[PDB]
Amino acid sequence: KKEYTGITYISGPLLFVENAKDLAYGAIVDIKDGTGRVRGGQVIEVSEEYAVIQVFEETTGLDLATTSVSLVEDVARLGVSKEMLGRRFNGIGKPIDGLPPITPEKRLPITGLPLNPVARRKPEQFIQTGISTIDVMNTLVRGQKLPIFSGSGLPANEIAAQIARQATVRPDLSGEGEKEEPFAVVFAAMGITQRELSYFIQEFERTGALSRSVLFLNKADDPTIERILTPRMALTVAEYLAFEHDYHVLVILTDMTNYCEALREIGAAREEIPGRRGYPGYMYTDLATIYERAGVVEGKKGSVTQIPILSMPDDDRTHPIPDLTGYITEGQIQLSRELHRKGIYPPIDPLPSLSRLMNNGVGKGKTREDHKQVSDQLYSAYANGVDIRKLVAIIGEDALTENDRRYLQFADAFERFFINQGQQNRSIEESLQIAWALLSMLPQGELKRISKDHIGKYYGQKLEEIWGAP
Amino acid sequence: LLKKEYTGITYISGPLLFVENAKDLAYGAIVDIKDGTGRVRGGQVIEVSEEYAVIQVFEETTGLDLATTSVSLVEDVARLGVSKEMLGRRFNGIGKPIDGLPPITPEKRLPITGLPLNPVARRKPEQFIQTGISTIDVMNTLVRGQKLPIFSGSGLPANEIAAQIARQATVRPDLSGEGEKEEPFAVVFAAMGITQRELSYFIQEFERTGALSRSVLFLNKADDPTIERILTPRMALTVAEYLAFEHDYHVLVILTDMTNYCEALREIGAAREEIPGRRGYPGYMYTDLATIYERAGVVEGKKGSVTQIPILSMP
Amino acid sequence: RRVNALEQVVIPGIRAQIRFIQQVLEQREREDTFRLKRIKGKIEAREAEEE
Amino acid sequence: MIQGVIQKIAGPAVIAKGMLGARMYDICKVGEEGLVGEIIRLDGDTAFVQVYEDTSGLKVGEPVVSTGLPLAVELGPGMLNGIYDGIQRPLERIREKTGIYITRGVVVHALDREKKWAWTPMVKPGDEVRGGMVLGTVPEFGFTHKILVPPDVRGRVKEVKPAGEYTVEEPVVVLEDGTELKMYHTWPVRRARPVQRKLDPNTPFLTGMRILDVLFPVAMGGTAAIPGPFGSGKTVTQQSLAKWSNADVVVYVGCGERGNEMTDVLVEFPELTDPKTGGPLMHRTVLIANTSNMPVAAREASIYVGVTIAEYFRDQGFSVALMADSTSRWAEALREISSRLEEMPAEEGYPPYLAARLAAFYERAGKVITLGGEEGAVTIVGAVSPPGGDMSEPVTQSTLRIVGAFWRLDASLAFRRHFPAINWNGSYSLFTSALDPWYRENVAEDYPELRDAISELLQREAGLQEIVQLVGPDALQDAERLVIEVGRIIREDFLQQNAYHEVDAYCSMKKAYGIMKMILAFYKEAEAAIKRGVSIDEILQLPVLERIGRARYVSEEEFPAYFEEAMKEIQGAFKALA
Amino acid sequence: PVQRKLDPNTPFLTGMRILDVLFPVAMGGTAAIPGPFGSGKTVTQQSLAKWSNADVVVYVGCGERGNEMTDVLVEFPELTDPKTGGPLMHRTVLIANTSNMPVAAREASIYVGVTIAEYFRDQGFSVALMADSTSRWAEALREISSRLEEMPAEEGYPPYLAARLAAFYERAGKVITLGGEEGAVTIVGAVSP
Amino acid sequence: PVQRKLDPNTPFLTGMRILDVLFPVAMGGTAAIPGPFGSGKTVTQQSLAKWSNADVVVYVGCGERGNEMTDVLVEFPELTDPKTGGPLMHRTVLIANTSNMPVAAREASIYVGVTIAEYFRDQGFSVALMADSTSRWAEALREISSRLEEMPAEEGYPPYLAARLAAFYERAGKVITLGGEEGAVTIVGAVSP
Ligand SMILES: Nc1ncnc2c1ncn2[C@@H]1O[C@H](COP(=O)(O)OP(=O)(O)OP(=O)(O)O)[C@@H](O)[C@H]1O
Ligand SMILES: Nc1ncnc2c1ncn2[C@@H]1O[C@H](COP(=O)(O)OP(=O)(O)OP(=O)(O)O)[C@@H](O)[C@H]1O
Ligand SMILES: Nc1ncnc2c1ncn2[C@@H]1O[C@H](COP(=O)(O)OP(=O)(O)O)[C@@H](O)[C@H]1O
Ligand SMILES: [Mg+2]
Ligand SMILES: [Mg+2]
Ligand SMILES: [Mg+2]
Repeated sequence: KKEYTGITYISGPLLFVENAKDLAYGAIVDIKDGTGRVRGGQVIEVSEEYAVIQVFEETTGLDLATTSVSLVEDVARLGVSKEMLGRRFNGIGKPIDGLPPITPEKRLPITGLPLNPVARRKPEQFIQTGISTIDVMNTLVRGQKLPIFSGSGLPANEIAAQIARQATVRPDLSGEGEKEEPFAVVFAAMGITQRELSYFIQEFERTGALSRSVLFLNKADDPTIERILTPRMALTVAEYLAFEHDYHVLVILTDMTNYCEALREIGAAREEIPGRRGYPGYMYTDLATIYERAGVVEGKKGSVTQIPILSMPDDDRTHPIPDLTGYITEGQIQLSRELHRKGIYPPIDPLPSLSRLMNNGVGKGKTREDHKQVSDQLYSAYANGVDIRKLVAIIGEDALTENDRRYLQFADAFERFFINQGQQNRSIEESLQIAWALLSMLPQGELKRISKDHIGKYYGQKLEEIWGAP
Repeated sequence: LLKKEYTGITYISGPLLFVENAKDLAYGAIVDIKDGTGRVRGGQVIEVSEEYAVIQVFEETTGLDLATTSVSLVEDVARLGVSKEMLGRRFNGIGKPIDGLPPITPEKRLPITGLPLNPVARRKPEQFIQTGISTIDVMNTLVRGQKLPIFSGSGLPANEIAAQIARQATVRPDLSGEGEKEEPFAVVFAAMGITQRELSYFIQEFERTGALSRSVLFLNKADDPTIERILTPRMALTVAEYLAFEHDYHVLVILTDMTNYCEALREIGAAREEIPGRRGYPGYMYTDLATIYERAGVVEGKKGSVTQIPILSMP
Repeated sequence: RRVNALEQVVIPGIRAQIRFIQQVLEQREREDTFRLKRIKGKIEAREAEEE
Repeated sequence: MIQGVIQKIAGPAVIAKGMLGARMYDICKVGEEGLVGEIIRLDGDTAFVQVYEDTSGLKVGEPVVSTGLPLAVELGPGMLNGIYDGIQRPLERIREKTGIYITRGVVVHALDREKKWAWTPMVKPGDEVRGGMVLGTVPEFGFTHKILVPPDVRGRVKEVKPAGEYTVEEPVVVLEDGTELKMYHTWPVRRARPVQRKLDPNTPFLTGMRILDVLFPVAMGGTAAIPGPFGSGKTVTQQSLAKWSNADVVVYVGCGERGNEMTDVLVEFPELTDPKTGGPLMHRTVLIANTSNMPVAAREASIYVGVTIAEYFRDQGFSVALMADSTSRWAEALREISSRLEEMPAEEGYPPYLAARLAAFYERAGKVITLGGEEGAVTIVGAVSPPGGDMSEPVTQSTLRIVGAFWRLDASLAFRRHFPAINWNGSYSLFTSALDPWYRENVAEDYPELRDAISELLQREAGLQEIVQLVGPDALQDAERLVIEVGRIIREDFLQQNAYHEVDAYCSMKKAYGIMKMILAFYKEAEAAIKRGVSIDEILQLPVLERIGRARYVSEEEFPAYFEEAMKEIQGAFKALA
Repeated sequence: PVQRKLDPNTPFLTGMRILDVLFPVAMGGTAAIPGPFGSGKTVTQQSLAKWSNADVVVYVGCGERGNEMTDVLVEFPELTDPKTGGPLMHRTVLIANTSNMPVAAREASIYVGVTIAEYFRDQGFSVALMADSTSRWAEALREISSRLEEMPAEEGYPPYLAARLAAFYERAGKVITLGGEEGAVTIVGAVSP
Repeated sequence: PVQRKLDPNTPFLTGMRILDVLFPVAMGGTAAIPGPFGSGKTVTQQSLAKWSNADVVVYVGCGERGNEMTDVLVEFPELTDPKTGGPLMHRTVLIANTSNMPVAAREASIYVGVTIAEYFRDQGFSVALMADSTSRWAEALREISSRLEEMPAEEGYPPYLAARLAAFYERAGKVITLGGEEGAVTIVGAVSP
């Protein structure tokens, strides 16, 4: 209604408007010029004589004579509803599928309120992602923040799409059988290109997985403030669904490096002094307000699980973005360039990968009871094999003992069969059966980490039973 | 004596505060700051101009305001009261006794910065000091008037070596042929950045043998304000120079840790806000260290001497 | 002999080179922070102070 | 107090005008909602405040009201069995009125204002009192909480309330000058509480871990640091110290923890029991919890609140153990705060005054004579997490300069599942000589000789590592093979300890002394049998080796009979040989 | 403006074995070739302009040597088009802004070249766009930003540098034109760190 | 001022085998001797003062120890001039500014020493000028530029540091004086990195 015409300075992404002491901090405004085109803006500084507004998109058509500014909303809010399942959004809530806009049941602030530490409870249930190297050895637990570390040319988008397409819960293995649990996936993409957008749309729409998913998609040429606001909308939707309708949700953030670079650009544009290596000094706090919104709450049936994805700038783990992420999250999953160049997909290397909350979600009463010892034995045997392989290159294959040859064959068969699963969908029972078939190559009694009952019950199955469909 | 107070405080931020009408405050003067609650702090004028004078605070600025705060002048040049009765006493590196004894009555008041020695007035060092250590006394013997540091490490026992050198140091006139008369020997022990356990160890070590009767101790702890760490070695050097060049004493000065002094200097230097040096240390650190080490030596036509043994741990 | 030479010679030299490079990069970062502070101080000196 | 209005908002920094008379580092209530902040710059009629919470939605012209006091903590009855944040807010009482979230601007009190306490006065009218003495007692769980006059208050007693049920707000003692003394008082967290005299520590801080209290002990009142890489075992060791220490009061501080890791301790602790009296464990502990998403000001001031509470409990004659988990994440909060102030960072990005703050935190510990004439002690154990596992980090080097113990953790032992993964070569302790008189009056007269023999046996094995790297252990001579096998026996039977076992989680002094005696007796008998001349293969076959191996898992009150049987069993097995 | 984007499914043949086999580039994709001086960026880009299967080639010399432009102006009219048979210069458009030319015109040349390439895309052609160096564009942006008294990014560049580079590279792709035809633009950029 | 400058063709005999044989210096040349602490710069410079064939020796103690100055003050009158037979101090001019003296006077000492050395050159003598440390002059310039709130170039030094060093070292050489005689000045400066 009220329009301010006291524009006095336009330069780059900033403009000053005088006699605007009635605007609240952080408000959203609309900028209108003489041609009728309307742009969006946000207030970043309020003073007694002028206010500073950061403008989305370019400022080509603006002039100091005809420009006017009007107020939209004091706080950036999103209208959420259960009908948002099966829809796509552009990162600020505008649909991009051509369907009519949704009617909101409630309007919520995109900024988050911290959870009370005395209100949370310990995670105790696992999620079957369909990948053996994650389900068996790096188990994902409902309420965990388990990031994925990737490189430059590694296929992280394919892994993200496969996980979002194959994720499910298994109530038939938990307790007595339990009851049906609703499941949803919230997908957020930041700074993606047109090729990745088309790939994500084609992957989601070709198998009916869109009917249980919400998409927030942000392009690379979009304004950076929308990239900043992209994950918060997704986390607001996830929190609403989980803690108001008992949904078990899964949140995937496609590229946090783009978010960090956008944060750096915004901080530089607002005239602030950077900290370590040119990044803002409050990046640890800003990243913590995103990761720590996941978990499970005592007295509620829903849960929020986060799988952040970030790319190391130069395959360096001492970079600030991977270093601060490990200070907050509960482990990591690392992709391998050596496995990728050998034709192995997915190229997950289990030697540096680690899941902290694995022990709570596995054992008796929730998945099979021999999980932990099998995973430990597999890890130890692979660790032996990767050293015997490089000893072979110097001393030759005939200079070793027979058990070193067995370990080398185990390592080769492991890389060929367990990790290299392709586009299959493996249950936890199938993965455990393949793991036990791989452990039959090793002699009986050489498995120190496994008790005798499980060895008696499970050892002896041939590997060639997978030859029907390896 | 009359006192003058300035109430024109206009700006407080960090360690600095601005006083408006302080035209008569000389550069480098020492002031004291009194707040509404009556607590008194200390400061020094680092810049005085026509519009305002800049005073940095020795400690934190908690509780200061722009109404009840007043600034008064103590002295133009920082001075210390010295006496011959200070042998056998312990101080906190600023001049306050910590042994519980009544305070000393000064005979003279000397500036702690001192003055540079005339190179013509100097003479060459020519006599040695017996330290009781074979590797030192034979191969790298200490000479009266020399400055010979000890490069140590994190896990190495530098404190025990310092205590042993302080206990066993003596001057032997029987090997010189100038008569076996007594040449007075004193030890000045300055310790900064020293924890409570090391303080107890040093006090017990000095008290057990009886070497405290010929020594003056300046002890600065880690929790003390960082300005006392800066001012600790200058007071000890002032006392040593006074004793040596006014009472014919052969003094020995031991500085326990120069690394803590450099850390305190780096902490203080952020107030001036200049371009830093090699590893964040101030670019004037060479001059600041030279103003300390170059106060030792011997003077032509005088009997006394000053000897320094700095100790530092290489990072 | 090869094991002893590798464990006593090459690794400390590489480590010292790494330390030197890290110190140089840290000094450059400190200098650019100082430059940014000075240019911000010059920015506030004109718009917020002049008539 | 001074009231002003908002002039400019630029994020977390708000400029308030009309605030003449306000003091530096005071607490202000910003806006209509009542967000808290600190005054960091005074300039003319305006003041610069820094709001802790989110400033979105604020408008220019809203009132600003100062409190006139710096950051302080309410010290009095009702702090035990309580959960607090970094700025002393009860999280349980917040949840009862708000829900599962923490809304901005919520107002609560650190001490409950509606609970009645039993009052028993000790002073009488006409007495002369000074700071630090005792005015009365209050029963709190298993302790008798003493009511102390504040340290800066002195005067003459005018009127004393009689015995009865009073809240903390009732003035129990009113002095002659009009000053009213209540059950509680406030103390700034950045000012050390004064005492009379500091003393040398002479009693060991029993931990329950064998290697910690045997090889590298810490006296009661000293300081220790435990650095290590990821997965080394810092958190498990810290909570084991929380569970099994012999301290009267335990204060646990967590700065910048993860949500699920904080939830683990917040859940497991109410289910545990006190080893001394058998009651609930939470009846003796005070918990300070800060995950990564409360603001950086509460995370930075978390360790000073905890050390202030520990100093308050020290002044009543107790012995308090303070554990700070992951001070490296407190250094990150300090670095962020310094970055928001543009303070020209030192090497590795940290502010130049980091060492000063670390010294100020660690130098508040020690055994002292309180102002009330009683003896108290505070022991501080701090955990450090280096970024890449290297100990050249400025935080680690700053912590190494002042602590009296160093429990370094190694990643090599963690890979081989050797727990606790404490590198005994790289560790040290400066308290052995001080506690040497205490060991020979409470454990055994020859305990230091046994400890030195064990250390010498461990040192002899380390000098033989270059031999076993070339040739196999079997190729060694029998004399060297004996020390190799006894070193393996020591490593797998004395240093190894399981924190999750029913009985191996706690080990006393006498049990470890008996284990060392058995090991040394076996070594002497094996050396004698080698001197007569037998094959080493027959010695390693002896079934008495099983008895030493299972000596870890025998319970506490069955150990003397087991030790008595094993002491003669070793001799009986060794005489029945060539 | 366009009508609809398309998925990339046809390779862009360059004539170099390693680029065509090991690291292929699609007809609507984008590629980057960074390296130090004397490593062969200009030779590779000129070979791409000579031997590719694109209908129209647009070469943008943002802040580089004029001898290379003279080389292109002289040698190209004597060469043969691979798919037409006429002179090679009849399918090539050159935009030249050398290093001794004014600095502020470096930004405009890139936009002019990409606009011409988009115009030739709307007629149903396949257009190959070569940028000689975007580092010169970044250096020009840094030079202009000094006169505005701004607070810059990491290495003195303006904070809006990443937005311009993103907006430049998003103009490529295989589209369906407003006239119903099908065209594509492929961009090969060179970086001089 | 001078009339002409000539090519140096006679050696400056330092009396040290390694300097005189392997790496000689001429009668109008310049030399630099860098090294860490405790390497032998001061001993080499004092040996050059004692044993060289120069007629007049000018020694500048820019920011060094005072004991090294008292050594020259005491021991030199006892020694003998190698080429005249008189006392060694009768041909030596000493300029001293120790490390605890004011910093701003370090530059003035260097300029005074070089001006005196040029004055003795115009009378036909051969002069050897020795600067104890040129790093302290750079430190003084750094401090003065820091007081002037100037913009440092590298490690806090002013950008005009090389100009001052070039102007100082260019005053040496063998010349034909305005009176018609021949004179020469040699400069041997020490650097403490
Ligand atoms: N494919 C090739 N075959 C043969 N010679 C080549 C090839 N590529 C490069 N060269 C040689 O290497 C030289 C590299 O010069 P060129 O102009 O390609 O450098 P540039 O990498 O573009 O450098 P600048 O960044 O300085 O512009 C060429 O002049 C040529 O001599
Ligand atoms: N030619 C030499 N013959 C004998 N001893 C020498 C010689 N050169 C140096 N030394 C020894 O080495 C020491 C080096 O001292 P000197 O004053 O020359 O060092 P410097 O390089 O000037 O160091 P600084 O930078 O610390 O002043 C001498 O005091 C002397 O003991
Ligand atoms: N004394 C012990 N007994 C058994 N397991 C241990 C012991 N100490 C550590 N561990 C194992 O090592 C792991 C260490 O992780 P944790 O201590 O939580 O974090 P960090 O070691 O990185 O600080 C734990 O998961 C635990 O299972
Ligand atoms: Mg931990
Ligand atoms: Mg080129
Ligand atoms: Mg020298």
